[PDB]
Amino acid sequence: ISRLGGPNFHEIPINRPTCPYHNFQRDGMHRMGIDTNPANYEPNSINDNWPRETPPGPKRGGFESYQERVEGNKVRERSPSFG
Amino acid sequence: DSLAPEDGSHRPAAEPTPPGAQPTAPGSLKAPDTRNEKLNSLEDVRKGSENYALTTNQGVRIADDQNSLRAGSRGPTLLEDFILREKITHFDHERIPERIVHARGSAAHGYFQPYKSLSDITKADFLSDPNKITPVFVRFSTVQGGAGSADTVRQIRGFATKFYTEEGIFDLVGNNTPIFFIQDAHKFPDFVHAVKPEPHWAIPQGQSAHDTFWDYVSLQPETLHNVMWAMSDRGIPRSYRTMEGFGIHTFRLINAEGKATFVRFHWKPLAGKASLVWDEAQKLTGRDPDFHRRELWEAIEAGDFPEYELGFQLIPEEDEFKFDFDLLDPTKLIPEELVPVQRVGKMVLNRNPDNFFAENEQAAFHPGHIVPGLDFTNDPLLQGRLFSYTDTQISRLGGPNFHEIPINRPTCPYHNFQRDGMHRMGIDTNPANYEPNSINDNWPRETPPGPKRGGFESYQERVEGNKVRERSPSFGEYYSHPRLFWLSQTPFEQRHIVDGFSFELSKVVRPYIRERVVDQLAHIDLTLAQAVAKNLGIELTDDQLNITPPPDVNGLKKDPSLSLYAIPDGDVKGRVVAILLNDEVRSADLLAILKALKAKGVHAKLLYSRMGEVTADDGTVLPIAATFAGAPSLTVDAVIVPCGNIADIADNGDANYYLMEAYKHLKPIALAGDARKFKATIKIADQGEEGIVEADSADGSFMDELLTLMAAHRVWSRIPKIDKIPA
Amino acid sequence: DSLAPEDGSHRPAAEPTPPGAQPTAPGSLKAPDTRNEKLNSLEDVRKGSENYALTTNQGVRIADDQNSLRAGSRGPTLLEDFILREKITHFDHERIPERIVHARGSAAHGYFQPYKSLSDITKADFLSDPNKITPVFVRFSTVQGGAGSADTVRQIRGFATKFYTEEGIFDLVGNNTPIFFIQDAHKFPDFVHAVKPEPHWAIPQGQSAHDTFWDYVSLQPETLHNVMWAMSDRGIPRSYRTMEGFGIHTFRLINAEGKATFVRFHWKPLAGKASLVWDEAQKLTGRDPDFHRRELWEAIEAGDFPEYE
Amino acid sequence: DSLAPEDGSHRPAAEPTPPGAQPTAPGSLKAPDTRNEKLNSLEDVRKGSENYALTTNQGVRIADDQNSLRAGSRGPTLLEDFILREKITHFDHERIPERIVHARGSAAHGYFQPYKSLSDITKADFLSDPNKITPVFVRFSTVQGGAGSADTVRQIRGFATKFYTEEGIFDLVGNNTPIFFIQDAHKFPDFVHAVKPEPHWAIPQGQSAHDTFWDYVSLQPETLHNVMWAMSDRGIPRSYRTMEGFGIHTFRLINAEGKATFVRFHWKPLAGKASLVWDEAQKLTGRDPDFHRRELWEAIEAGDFPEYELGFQLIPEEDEFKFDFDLLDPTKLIPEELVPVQRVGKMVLNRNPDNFFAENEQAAFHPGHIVPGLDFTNDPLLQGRLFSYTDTQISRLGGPNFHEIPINRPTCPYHNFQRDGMHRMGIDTNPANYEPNSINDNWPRETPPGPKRGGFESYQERVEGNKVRERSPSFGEYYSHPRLFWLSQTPFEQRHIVDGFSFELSKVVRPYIRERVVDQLAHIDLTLAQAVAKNLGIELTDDQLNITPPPDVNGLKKDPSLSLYAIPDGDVKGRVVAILLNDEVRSADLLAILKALKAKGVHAKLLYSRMGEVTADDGTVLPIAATFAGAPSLTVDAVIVPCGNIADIADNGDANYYLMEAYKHLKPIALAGDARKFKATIKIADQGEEGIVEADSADGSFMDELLTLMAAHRVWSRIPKIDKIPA
Ligand code: HEM
Ligand code: HEM
Ligand code: HEM
Repeated sequence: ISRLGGPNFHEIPINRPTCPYHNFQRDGMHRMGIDTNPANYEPNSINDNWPRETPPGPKRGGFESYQERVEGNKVRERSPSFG
Repeated sequence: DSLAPEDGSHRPAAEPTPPGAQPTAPGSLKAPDTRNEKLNSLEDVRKGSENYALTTNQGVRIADDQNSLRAGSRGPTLLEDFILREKITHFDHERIPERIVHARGSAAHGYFQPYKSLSDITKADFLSDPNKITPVFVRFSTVQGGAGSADTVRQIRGFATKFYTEEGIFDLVGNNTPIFFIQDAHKFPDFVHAVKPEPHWAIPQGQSAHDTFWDYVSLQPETLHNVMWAMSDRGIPRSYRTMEGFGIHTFRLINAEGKATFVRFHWKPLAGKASLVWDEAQKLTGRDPDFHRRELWEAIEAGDFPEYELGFQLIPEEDEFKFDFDLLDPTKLIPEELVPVQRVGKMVLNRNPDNFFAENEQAAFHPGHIVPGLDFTNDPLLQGRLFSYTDTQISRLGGPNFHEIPINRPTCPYHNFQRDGMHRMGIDTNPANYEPNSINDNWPRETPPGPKRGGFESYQERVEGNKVRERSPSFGEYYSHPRLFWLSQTPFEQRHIVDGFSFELSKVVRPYIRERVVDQLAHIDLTLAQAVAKNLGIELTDDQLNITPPPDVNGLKKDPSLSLYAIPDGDVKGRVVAILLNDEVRSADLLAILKALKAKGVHAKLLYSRMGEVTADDGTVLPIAATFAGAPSLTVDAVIVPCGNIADIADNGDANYYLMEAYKHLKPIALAGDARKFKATIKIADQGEEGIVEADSADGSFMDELLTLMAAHRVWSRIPKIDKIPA
Repeated sequence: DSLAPEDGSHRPAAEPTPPGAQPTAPGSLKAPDTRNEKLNSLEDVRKGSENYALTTNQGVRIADDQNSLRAGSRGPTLLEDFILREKITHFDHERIPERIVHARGSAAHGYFQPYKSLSDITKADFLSDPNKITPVFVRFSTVQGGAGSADTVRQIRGFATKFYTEEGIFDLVGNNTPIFFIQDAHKFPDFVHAVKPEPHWAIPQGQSAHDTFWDYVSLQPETLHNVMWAMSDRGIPRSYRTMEGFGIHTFRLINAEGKATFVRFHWKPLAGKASLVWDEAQKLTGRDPDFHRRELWEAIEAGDFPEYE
Repeated sequence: DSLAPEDGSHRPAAEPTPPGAQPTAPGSLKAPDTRNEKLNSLEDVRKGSENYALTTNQGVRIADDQNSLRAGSRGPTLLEDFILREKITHFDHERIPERIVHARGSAAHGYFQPYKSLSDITKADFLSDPNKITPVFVRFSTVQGGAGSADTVRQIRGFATKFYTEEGIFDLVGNNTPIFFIQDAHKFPDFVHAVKPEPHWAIPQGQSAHDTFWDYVSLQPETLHNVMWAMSDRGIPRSYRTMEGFGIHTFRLINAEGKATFVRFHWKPLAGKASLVWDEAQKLTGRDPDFHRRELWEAIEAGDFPEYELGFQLIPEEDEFKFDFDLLDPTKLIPEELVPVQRVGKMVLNRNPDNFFAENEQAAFHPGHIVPGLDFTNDPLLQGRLFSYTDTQISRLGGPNFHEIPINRPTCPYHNFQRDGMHRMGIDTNPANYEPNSINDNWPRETPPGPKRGGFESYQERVEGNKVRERSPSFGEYYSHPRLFWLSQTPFEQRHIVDGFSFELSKVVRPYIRERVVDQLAHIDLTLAQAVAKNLGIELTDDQLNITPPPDVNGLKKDPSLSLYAIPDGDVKGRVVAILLNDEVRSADLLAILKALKAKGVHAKLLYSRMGEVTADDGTVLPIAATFAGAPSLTVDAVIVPCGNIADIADNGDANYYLMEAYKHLKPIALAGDARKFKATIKIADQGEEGIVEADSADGSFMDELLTLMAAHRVWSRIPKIDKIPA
C-alpha cells in the first residue's frame, strides 16, 4: 500500500493477472479500471448478482481452505517442538 | 494594519455565554481555565498569533503579503518568488483523505471518572479508583455522508471515545443503536457500498433512500434489526447530547485473578433521549446542515456540558448459552429486562477543540486499542474491525507514525524498538533498535502480566474446530429482535417507523425491491407490513397475511428501555425557545418569559422581520438575534409570542408560517394576550388545546405550563391534527 | 440466489427515456451507440461483469464471499484469510484527497466543433476546421463546499472543459461569472480560507453567510464585483444547463503569421439563462442536495443534451 | 533481564576517543555536554529507553515480544493479535523515497560564527556580529548513487549547510567544485538521466563510466569544465574534511542602504585539501563502502572536528560585465587571482546525530531558503532550482508540513495563516486563518523591510527583454575554463586527469562516443587530447592537431588555487597510521612511534594476522585492532613496521601485500631495524628511496621524517616506479 501508492498496485502492468479478474472492489488512488457494473455490492438483484461466487471443484472452482483441525487455547507461546 | 474595532467587540468574552450571544472561538481562548492532563500536554504544539510578525514556514518575515513578485507592476510573475510558492504550495496540499465511513463528525474534549473501583471484575487502571480522572476526546458522526454532508440526515450515528489512560489509550468505538446491520466483517464493503452513493453517478449523499441500500436489505435479512432502529426516530436525534451510545459487541473484562466476565458497553445521556421528526430533520439539512456540530459546540461554550453515564451489561462466562440468541452475534441486542445495565462512571465533555482539522479531522480511533483488564471475543464483525482501522490510518494519516500526531498521542509513556516511517517525530537515542539486545541491557523491557501496571496477556480462551468459512447456525435468526423492538415502541413511535419505511421505499425506483422489503416486514409484524404496504399501494397476499410471527425473545414481548419516549427522561436545560417580537412588545411579558427560561437553563432567541433593535412599550431596547426566515422554527424546541403591537407581524407570512411549521413538528407553542390572534393561523379552538399555552399575559403559570410541555419534548397528541395542515 | 426479477425490470432500457421512467445507469450501458474518439479510447480499461466469476484482484475465484475464515464456526478469524484481507484492504484505501476548491462537481462527456475556420486569428488545430470534431469532458462545480456538500447553494459555479485536441489537451477552466473575487494569486489562500468553513469548528459548509467571508470582503473592496454577482440570482442557477460560462482572464490567440489578438472566452447556454429564488434554493439543499447532479444526468439520459456556444 | 556484560564493556565512554577505541554511539550519548541552540531545542522529541517498559505505540505494556498469538502453540495466528500487527505494520512502512539526486549523504551538527560584522555589505542577521553563534546542520553527499551506494566513488560531492538564524533558515546548498555541468535548469533531468544508471537494466550504480553519460557530455560541450574537475583527483576526496565547498552561483548581498554586491560563496577546509588515487578509491568502494560516513563520524567522536572557513568573492554591481565570461553562467568559475576570497567566518562540526533516519534522511535543504540581506540573481540554473526543491519535498517527506519535522524546524519564531496538510503538528489558536482580518486585529502582521528584523523585499533589479526560450550568447564559450583548470594542475595531477578520462572512456562500449569525447579534448589542450587518445588506441587527425587553443581567462594562463596540491596545505591531525605487528615486537620502537604520533594528533591501528593480542619483547601486551586483511592499507594514510621477530610476518602474504598496496598508492612507509627486510617486496634500492623511512630503530628522527612525509600527503615522486609492482 505505501510502496506502490495505494490499493490498485495489481493494475500496474507487470503485476496484472493474465486471466480474468472481476469483483466489487472500487476506487482507491490511481484507479485504472472503469467498472460498468450497475452494482458494487453482493448480493445484488440489479446486475442479477454478477460477478458470482463459484463452488470449489476439480478444475476452475472457487478457493476453499483445507479444513484443518484447530485445537488449543489462545496463547503467545513457542511450540516446545521448536526448541 | 490595526483593523479590529476600537471597542473590542471582535473578540468573544472568555466566560460561559448562551448560544448566539458572542462569536464562537477556539476552545483554549474561550475557556482557558478548563484544563485536563491531555489538554495540558498539547501545550507544546499550540501556536499563538497576536503580536507576532507574519513569516514563511522557515521563519523569514514577510513584507508584502498582498502581491506576487513580477517584472514591472503589470509584468509576468517570476519563478524566484519563494514566498508566493511556499504559501500556494501549502494551500495546494491542505486536504487529506476523509474517513472511509463516518467521514462527517463533530468532536470535543472532556474527562471520565468511575463511581467506584471495579477491581473485582476488571484490572483496567482507568476503572480502579473513583478519584482517578481520565481525559477523553469524543467524536460523534453519521455513517454514509462525506465530511461536507449534512448533520440531521436519517442514519445510525457513531459515538467514539478515546480514553487517555495511565496504562495506554483505550478507544471505545460505538454507535447510537445496540446492534449493527451485518454479522461478519467480510460483508462490510458490500453493505457500505450498498448504502453509499451509487457508483455511476454518486447519488444520493447522506441518505439511505435509494435502490441499492434496499436491494441489499431485501436480500440480507440479518440487516432488518438495525434497519428498524434507523427507520425509527432513533435515526434522527435532536442532538448528540440526547442519544444513547453502545459498543454493540460483547467484549470481556479480565480481573487480577484471571476471571473473564462478558460485557456490553452502554452510554446513557444525562440530558435524556430526544429526536426530531422526519420532515423537520430533512428540512433542517437544508436550513442548517451543520446543526448538530453547531449545537454541540454552543452547548459547551454555554456550560451545558454533554454528560453521559457509562454502564455495563455483565454476563458470567457460564451463562454464555442461556439466551435465545448468540452473545457473539452483533445483530442481536441484550434486553435490559434480562440483563440490567450497571452504572460505572460519568463522562463530561467540557471543552471544544482549538483547530478542527488538527484535532478532529486527524483523530484516529480504533476498537483494537484495548488495555490490560479488557479483551476481545470471537464476534466475527469485531474480529474484522481489528484489522481494518490500523490499515485505513496508514493512508488516511500518511504513514505509520499517526500516533505522533498530537491529538492521538498517549499521555503515558511509550517506548519500543519501532523506528522510521514517514513524518517520524521521535528521535530515538537507544543504541539498540532490536530485542533481545545486550548493547542497551535489553531496554526497554517486557513486563509480566499482573494486577496493576503489568504487560498485556490475552485471555486463554479454548479454540476448537476446523478451519472454515461458515456462519454459525446460532446466528441464523433474523426477525425476533426486530419484532421485539417494534412491540416496545409507543403508538406514535410505531407510526414514525411506518412513515420512515414508507418514505424511503417510495424513493426506490424499482418497484420489485419495495415489494421484497414489504415481504420481509411481513415476517416481523403484520400490522407494520400492512401499514407500509398501504402507503406503497401494495396489497399483501394471503400467504403473507398468514406468516407466523417470530417467537418472543426469552419470553419478552416488550422492553420499555428500547423506546425513546415510553419512560419520560426529559431535561430542559440547554434547549432553546424562539420569541417572536413585534415593534412594541409588552416588556412585562418579556421580563417574565426570559427570567423563567433563564432559571431553568433554557436559552432564548429574539426574532423579528429585520435585524437591529426594537423598542418595547417602556423604552427597553431589545437586540434582535435573527429574522424569522434566518432562524426557522426547525432550530428551536418551542415558540413563544408575547403581547404588544401584534398587528405589526399579524400579516407577516414568515411569522405565521413560523407557527405553522412549529405546530406541524409537534412543538409546544405559547401565546400571550393579543398573540392569541395567531390561534386562527394554526386553527386552535377558542377553548384551547393540549400543547398550546395561552393566557392574558405571560405571568402566573403561563411559563410553568410551557416548561412542562418542553420537558415532555413534543406534543404527540397533536399528530392526528397535523395530518391536514398545509405546511 | 438473490436474483433479478423474472420480468427484467431491474435493468434500464438502452434508449433515451424521460426523468424517472427507468433507473439511471452507467453511460456505456445506457447509450452504447453514443461514441467519440475519447469514449472509444477508454475501452482498454472498461470492465464488465455479467457472466464472470467473482475473484480476488490476483484472479483467484472466490467460493464463499459471505464469511471470514475462522477456527470453528463460532471461532476467531484467522490471519491466513487473504481473501478477507484483500477485500477489506481495498475498501480501507478507497478515498483520495478531495479537490482543495471546487470539490463538489458533476461531469459528462461530449464533443465540440467550430462553426468556421478561425485560422486568420489562431493556428489552434481544434478551431481550424468546421468538420473536425473534438471530444470534450466537462465538469461543473461549486467553490466552497466539500465533495459531499449540496448542489443548490449560493456560490460561484465552476465550468471546466477538457478538449482532447489533435495537438494536445487544452483545458478551459472557467466559472459562471465573468470576473473573479481577487486580483493577485498571492491572495488566493486568504480569500479561500475566508469563504471556507471557519477553522475552529468547521462551519458553515457550502454557504458564504458567515463572519470571516464578510470580514475579508469588507477589507478588500476588489471583491465587490464578484460578490454582487454571487448575491444576485446568478449565484443560484436552476441547472448547469442554464448558466453562462467565462474564462475570466484575457488570454491571447496567435495566428500562423505570429500576430497576437487578446481574447476572453465565453460559453452561452443554448437552453437559456435561468435561476432559482433563494428560499427555493436553500430548501432544495435539504430536500435534494444532489439536484444539479441528478438533473444533468437525467437530461443526458433523456436526450436533452446540454448545449453551449 | 541482564544481557549486558557485567564489566560494562557494552557502552562507550562519554568522552572523546580515537577511531576504533570504543563502539560508536548516538551523538547525545557520546557527547552529552556538546550543545547549541538547535540541539537544545530538539530535546522535546528525544526519546530515551533505559529503565522503561516495552509498549505498543498506544502505551500498552507488552508481556511477550517473542511470539504471535495463536490457537494452540502449533496453531494458526489469530487476526486479533494487535500487538503483532502494530509492530509489523510499522516495520512494513519504514521506508520513504530517497532523494532524487544526492541520495547518499552523511551529516553532522555544528555551529558557525563570523570573524567580524559584515553590516557594510549585508544586513543578514547571522553575519552582523562576531559574537553571533548560529547552529548549523551539514550534509555531505555524492550525486548519482542511491542511499545504499558507496562513498569513495568518482563523483562531484554535495556540501549543504542549514543555518538556523534568528531571522529564518538560510540553506547554502553547494558542491565541492566551483561550477556545475550545465547552464540552464531545463536540462537538469537530461543530464541527471544521462549520469544515472541506464534505464533498461539500472547499471551502473554510482560511477559515471558508462555510455549515456559520455554521450551527453560529447554532445553538450558546456559540461566539459565540471567534467574536468570530476576526472581530476577532486572527484575522489580523501575525506569530507579535506575538500572545498562552493555555492557555485553568483548571489547578491544586500546592505541596509539597499546596495547590492554580487557574491560567490566558498568553504575552505582548515584540515587542507587531500584526495585519494583512483585504484585506492575504487578498491575502497568494496572494502568499505561507508568509508567517508565512518571517517566523518569517528573524527567528530575523537574531537577532530571538521572545520571550514566561509569565504566570499565580492564583485561590485558596476563590474558585472568586466570579465570575459558571464557572472551568471554557472559553468564558469571566478579565478581567485582575479577576485580574492575574503575570509568571513568559521564553521565547526562537533556532534553526530542521534538517529540517522530522523535527522539525516529527513533533513530538507533548499537554495531558495534565503534571509533578508541576501538575494538571488538571474543565473538560469539557480532560477530553476528555486522551483525544484519545494516540489520534491512534498512527496519525499509526505506533505507540506516538512518544516515541522524536528531537524527542519526553525529555531526562531514562525507564524502565518497556512493551515492543515498531512501530519499537521501545530495546533493554531488564531481565530483568523486569512489576512487582512479584523477578528484577530490582523495578526500575525507584515513587517516593512529594514536594517534589522525587517520583512523580505527583493532587490529591484531592472528587467528588460522579450519572453524568450534562448541561451544568452555570452554563455556560448566552453573551452577556456577547462583549459585554465588543466594548466593550473601539477604534472602528476594532470596525469591523474588523463588516466581518469582514459579509464572511463574505456568502459564506454560504443567507440564513436570515445572518439567524440577525444575531439572535445582537442579543443581544450592537445597534450591532454593526445595522452587520452593514446590510451584508447585513437589517432588524432590532421585537423584535430591544428585546433587553436582557447583564449586565456582575462590574461591568466593558470591559477594555483585550482590545484589540490600546488600550494602546500597538509595537516596530519586526524590522519591514521597502520602499525604492522609481529609476535615479539621491539617495545622501544612502539613507544617512540606512538608518542610521536600522539603529539601530532595522528591515530594508530595495531594490526596482526589474527585478533586478540601479542606480547612485546619486554612483556607489554599489545591489543590487536584488526588483521592485515581486515583493515587494508586503503583505510590508512601511512604504514609503519617496527622491529622485533620479523620472521613471524616476513612470509605472510597479507603482510607483504599490505606494503605493496600502500606503496602503489603513494603512501609513506617507515621501516625500522629488521623491518627493512620488507624492502625486497617493494623493490627498494639498498641506498633507499625518497618516501621510504628506514633506520636501525624508530627514534625521534625516524618519526619526524615520517610525519613530514605525512604532511605532504602522498609521495608523488614514486609514480614512475609503481608501474612495475604487481599489486
Ligand atoms: C459494531 C460495528 C461498528 C461500529 C459500532 C463502528 C463504529 C465506527 C465509528 C464510530 C467510526 C468513526 C470513528 C471516528 O469518529 O473517527 C468508524 C470508522 C471506521 N470504521 Fe467502524 N464501526 C463498525 C464496524 C466496522 C467494520 C466491520 C469495519 C471493517 C471491517 C469498519 C471499518 C471502519 C473504518 C475503516 C473506519 C474509519 C477509521 C479511520 O479512518 O480512522 N467498521 N466506525
Ligand atoms: C479566474 C479565476 C479562477 C477560476 C475561473 C478557477 C476555476 C476553477 C475550477 C472550475 C476548478 C475545478 C476544476 C475541476 O472541475 O476539477 C478549480 C480548481 C482549482 N483551482 Fe482554480 N480557479 C480560479 C482561480 C484559482 C487560483 C488563483 C488558484 C491558486 C493560485 C486556484 C487553484 C485551484 C486549485 C488548486 C484547484 C484544484 C484542482 C485539482 O485538484 O485538480 N484557482 N478552479
Ligand atoms: C549549482 C548547481 C547545483 C548544486 C550545487 C546542487 C546541490 C545539491 C545538493 C548538495 C543536494 C543534496 C542536499 C541534501 O544533502 O539533502 C541537492 C539535492 C537536490 N537537487 Fe540540487 N544542485 C544543483 C542543481 C540542481 C538543479 C538545477 C536542480 C533542478 C532544477 C536540482 C534539484 C535537486 C533536488 C530535486 C534535490 C533533492 C532535494 C530533496 O529531496 O530534499 N539541483 N542538490
